This record gives sequence, structure tokens and C-alpha cells, in this order.
Amino acid sequence: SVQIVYKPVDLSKVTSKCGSLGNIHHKPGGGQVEVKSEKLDFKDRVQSKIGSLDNITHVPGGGNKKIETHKLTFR
Amino acid sequence: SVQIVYKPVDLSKVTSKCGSLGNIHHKPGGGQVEVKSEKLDFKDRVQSKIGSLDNITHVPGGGNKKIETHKLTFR
Amino acid sequence: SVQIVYKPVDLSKVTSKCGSLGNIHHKPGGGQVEVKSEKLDFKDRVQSKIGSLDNITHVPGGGNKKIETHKLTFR
Amino acid sequence: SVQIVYKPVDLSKVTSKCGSLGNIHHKPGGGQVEVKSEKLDFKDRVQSKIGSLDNITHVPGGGNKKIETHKLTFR
Amino acid sequence: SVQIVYKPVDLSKVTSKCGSLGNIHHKPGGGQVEVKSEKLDFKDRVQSKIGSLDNITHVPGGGNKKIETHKLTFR
Amino acid sequence: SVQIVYKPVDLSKVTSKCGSLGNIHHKPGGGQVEVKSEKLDFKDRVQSKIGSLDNITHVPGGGNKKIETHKLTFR
Repeated sequence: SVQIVYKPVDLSKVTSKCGSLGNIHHKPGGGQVEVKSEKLDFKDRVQSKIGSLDNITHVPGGGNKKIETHKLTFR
Repeated sequence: SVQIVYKPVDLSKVTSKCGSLGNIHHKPGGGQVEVKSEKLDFKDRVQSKIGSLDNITHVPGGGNKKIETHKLTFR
Repeated sequence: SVQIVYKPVDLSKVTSKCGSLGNIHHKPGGGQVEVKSEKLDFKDRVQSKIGSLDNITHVPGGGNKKIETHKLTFR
Repeated sequence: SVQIVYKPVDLSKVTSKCGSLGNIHHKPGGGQVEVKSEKLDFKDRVQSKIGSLDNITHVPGGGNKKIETHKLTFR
Repeated sequence: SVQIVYKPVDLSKVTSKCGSLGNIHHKPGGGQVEVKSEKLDFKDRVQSKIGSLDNITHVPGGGNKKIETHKLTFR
Repeated sequence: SVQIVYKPVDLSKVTSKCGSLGNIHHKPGGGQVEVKSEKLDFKDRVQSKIGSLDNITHVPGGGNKKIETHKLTFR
């Protein structure tokens, strides 16, 4: 005679913390920005950004994958 | 005689915390921005941005996946 | 006669912590920025950024993978 | 002339979470209880209890008081 | 002329968490209890209990008092 | 002229966490108990308990007080 007791217990935790988290009393200060542009000639496509402060979180990465598998073969 | 007691317990926890979280006292300062553009010539497509402050939390990455698979067999 | 008891207990705590976490009392200061441009001549595709301060957290790296596999057999 | 703008904002949050809350997986097991009493004598008040399991969650204490006083005086 | 602006803002928490909260996978196991009582004599008040498991979460504390006062006097 | 601005901001977080919080895998065991009371004799008040396991979480003390007081005066 045979018994199989198959009782995996999984309490595991898979946590991603990403970006600007738990930060306190930040005062990021952009200075003055002055742009003079005169008589400039562009023969082709232009991409431009101007500004005193960029404050940015970009988070492509959080990305948890859990793969879990439980085979029991009695043949 | 045969007994199989297939009783996994899953209490596991997959969690993603992405971007800006729990940030307690921020005062981002946009500076003054001045742009003077004169007699500029563009032959082709222009893309532009102007501003004192950008305050951006872009998150492509929340990203959780969980694959789980139970497979008893008795043949 | 045969008994198999298969009681794995998983309490694992796979954690990622990326970017600006738990920072206190920053005052990042951008200086004044002055750009003079006159009579420039661009023959091909242009990309430009001007600004006093960049305060950026870019995080592609959260990235948790857990692969877990149980495989009992009785042939 | 005199102007008084008395506009206090209350958004504050008193809260009590007393007792047995959010407890996920529990299986309290009472055991076998056997009592044999013979030839006993009790000349005064008896109070008694017998049982395998008590799961009591008595909460006398969880109350709030939130006294608030406002007074504007112009004598 | 006189201006008084009186705009206190309260967003504060006053939280009590008391007793038995957020617990996981508990299995308290009372054992066998056997009582033999023979020929016992009690001349005064008896208060008695028998049992394998007391899973009791008594909370007679955990209350809150918030007292708040706002006096503006213009005498 | 006289201008008084009175803007106290409260973001505070008075918090109590008392008793058995966030425990993850307890299996408290009670042993077998066997009591052989024979021929005993009690002339005065008896208070008694028998049992394998107490899992008691008494919280008589976890309370909060926040006392808060604003006074503005113009004599």
C-alpha cells in the first residue's frame, strides 16, 4: 500500500521597488535659462528641448516574472 | 491500495512598486525661461518643447507575470 | 508499504530596490544658463537640449525572475 | 477697516482597528478533553467551563473621542 | 486697516491598530487534556476552567482621544 | 496697516501598533496534560485553570492622545 502527501507551502514574496521612492525635503531648483537664436539655417529635421528643470522618473524596469510548476507522476 | 493527498498552499505575493511613491515634501522650482528666436529657417520637420519645469513619472514597467501549473497523473 | 511526505516550505523574499530610494534633504541647484547662437548652418538632422538642471531617475533594472519547479515521481 | 477670514480646514482622520483583522490562513485545533468527576462536594457557588477550543475576540477598548472647539471673539 | 487670515489645515492621522492583525498560516494545536477529580471537598466559591486551546484576542485598550481648539480674539 | 496670516499645516501621523501583528508561520504546540486530583480539601475560594495551550494576545494599553491648540490674539 502507498501514501503520497503533497503539501508544498509557498509564503514567498517577490517585490520590485523602482524609481523615486521615500524621498524627503527635496527642493530641486532650476536656474534661469536664456536662449538667443538668430539667423540659424536648418537643412534637415530638428528636435529641440529648452527648460530650467527636468524632474523625471522613467521606469521601464519593475518587471516581476514568477514561474511555478508542480508535477506529480504516479505511473 | 493508494492515497494521494495533493494539497499545495500558495500564499505568495508578487508586487511591483514603480514610479514616484511616498515622497514626503518636494518643492521643485522651475526657473525663468526666455527664448528669442529670429530669422530662423527650417527646410524640414521641427519638433519642440519649452517650459520652466517638467515633473514626469513615466512607468512602462509595472510588468507582473505569474505562470502557475499543477499536473497530477495516474496512468 | 510506502509513505512519501512532500512538505517544502518556501519563505524566500526576492527583492529589488532601484533608483533614488530614501534620500533626505537634497537641494540640487542648476546655475543660470545663457546660450548665444548666431548664423549657424546645419546641413543634416539636429537634436538639442538646453536646461539648468536635470534631476532624472531612469530605471530599466527592477527585473525580478523567480523560476520554481517541483517534480515528484513514483514509477 | 477690518477683515477676518476664519476658514480652518479639517481633513484629519481618527481611526481604531481593535480586535482580529486581516488574519489570512488560520486552523486553531482543539484537542480531546476528558473530564471524570467522582464523589465531589461543593458547599458554595460553583462557576465552571469545559471545552476543546475558545476563539474569543473580546474588544471593550476600541472607542474614539474627537472634541473640537472653535471661537471667534470681537469685543 | 487690519487683515487676519486664519486657515489652519489638519490632514493628520490618529490611528490605533490593536490586538491580532495581518497574521498568516497559523495552526495553534491544543493537546489531549485528561482530568481525574475524585473525593475533592470545596467549602467556598469555586471558579473553574478546563480546555485544550485558548485562542483569545482581548483588547480593552487601543482607544483614541483627539482634542482640538481654535481661539481667535480681536479685543 | 497690519496683516496676519495664520496657516499651520498638520500632516502628522500619530500611530499605535500593539499586540500580535504580521506574524507569518506560527504552529504553537500544546502538550498532553493529565491531572490526578484525589482526596483534596479546600476551605476557601478556589480559582483554577487547566489546559494545553494559551495563545492569548491581551492589549490593555495601545491607546493614543493628540491634544492640539491654536490661539491668535489682537489686543
